[PDB]
Amino acid sequence: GSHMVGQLSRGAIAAIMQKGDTNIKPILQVINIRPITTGNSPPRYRLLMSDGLNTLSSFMLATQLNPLVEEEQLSSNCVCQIHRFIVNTLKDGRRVVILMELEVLKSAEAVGVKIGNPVPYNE
Ligand SMILES: O=C(O)c1sc2cc(-n3c(S)nnc3-c3ccc(F)cc3)ccc2c1Cl
Ligand SMILES: O=C(O)c1sc2cc(-n3c(S)nnc3-c3ccc(F)cc3)ccc2c1Cl
Ligand SMILES: O=C(O)c1sc2cc(-n3c(S)nnc3-c3ccc(F)cc3)ccc2c1Cl
Ligand SMILES: O=C(O)c1sc2cc(-n3c(S)nnc3-c3ccc(F)cc3)ccc2c1Cl
Ligand SMILES: O=C(O)c1sc2cc(-n3c(S)nnc3-c3ccc(F)cc3)ccc2c1Cl
Repeated sequence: GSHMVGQLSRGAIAAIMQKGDTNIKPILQVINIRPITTGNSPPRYRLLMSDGLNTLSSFMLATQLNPLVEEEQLSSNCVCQIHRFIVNTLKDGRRVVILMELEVLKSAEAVGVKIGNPVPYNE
């Protein structure tokens, strides 16, 4: 429907990264998904997600959610509710938001476009 940016939890990315809020169940859009280099361990997917205001490229799917990408079209443009996530910090100090449970509210094909004009979140 109209006001597509109203579909997304504007400000949730800043809340996750600055406040470390994990109680929220924000609605985000997938902008892109790609594998990372994992050698002889399970494939792992990194996501560029949008909350309508910001994009952030430091999301990863928990391994348990891999089938959503492999089989069920979790893909660019879909709109998802994040039901459970955590944030982990790597040795270099960068943070990764690991999506543990998520629900696709609208398929990529039902949305079809990057909603709004989100800009990259800076650290
Ligand atoms: O394929 C490649 O050669 C590389 S080198 C490479 C280096 C990083 N990287 C960054 S940034 N900061 N620290 C590291 C790093 C990663 C793994 C490691 F043990 C040591 C250091 C991250 C990914 C990556 C990849 Cl992928
Ligand atoms: O400074 C750089 O350019 C490089 S090149 C470079 C290459 C590696 N590296 C080698 S060798 N073999 N596997 C890896 C590796 C890359 C990414 C990763 F997740 C784990 C391991 C690890 C760190 C690194 C860094 Cl740091
Ligand atoms: O977004 C990120 O986390 C990273 S980590 C990261 C690490 C590298 N990197 C380093 S250091 N040394 N070699 C590489 C490298 C990794 C993969 C590749 F095919 C070619 C080169 C290059 C880009 C990049 C990016 Cl981009
Ligand atoms: O293959 C690749 O493109 C990459 S990029 C890449 C980046 C990292 N890395 C380091 S160090 N510190 N934070 C991260 C990082 C990992 C996933 C992510 F969402 C954001 C950041 C570790 C491995 C890796 C690999 Cl492997
Ligand atoms: O700095 C560190 O402690 C770590 S942890 C770490 C983990 C990975 N890695 C591989 S393989 N498969 N999935 C991941 C992974 C990366 C980031 C993350 F959130 C969770 C998992 C790749 C590089 C790296 C580095 Cl570099």
